[PDB]
Amino acid sequence: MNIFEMLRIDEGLRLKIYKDTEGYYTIGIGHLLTKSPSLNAAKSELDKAIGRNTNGVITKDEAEKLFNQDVDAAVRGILRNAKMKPVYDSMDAVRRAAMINMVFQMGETGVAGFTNSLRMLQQKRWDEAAVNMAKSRWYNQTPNRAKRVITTFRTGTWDAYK
Ligand SMILES: [Cl-]
Ligand SMILES: [Cl-]
Repeated sequence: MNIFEMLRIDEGLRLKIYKDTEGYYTIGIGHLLTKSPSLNAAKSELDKAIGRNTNGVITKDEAEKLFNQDVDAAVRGILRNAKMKPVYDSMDAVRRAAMINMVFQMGETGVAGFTNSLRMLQQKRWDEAAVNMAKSRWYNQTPNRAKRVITTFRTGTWDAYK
């Protein structure tokens, strides 16, 4: 297991524009197109990202291409963030992957609001962090996913994904 397989499990793959769990237009492996209610606006953001006239449909390869870029951008966002970087740098490889999944889902912005859990992770107080993270809108809205990521931080293993 690795970050790619982990996220491919959490996000799925869809080759046609769809609405995510918050109703925003998305495509591929959890790649958000736009927060606008407009389908047109989304199809336009899609064409710009792919560099062709897609008509709201992409190929698997294109999906995978967006996905690579999006994983990259997530990691780089963490590295560039003064509050996150030292957390991330303090952890083992499995737990870092859990942190990337969160940022991928919620953005740096969303993640950076778990200050208290981040400080607990940095101290390696796993069980406490796990409990604090569960007190969030994130856990309430996408509980099965949130549990999978929370167990990953808690244990340092991939068990929630097998
Ligand atoms: Cl893009
Ligand atoms: Cl869920």
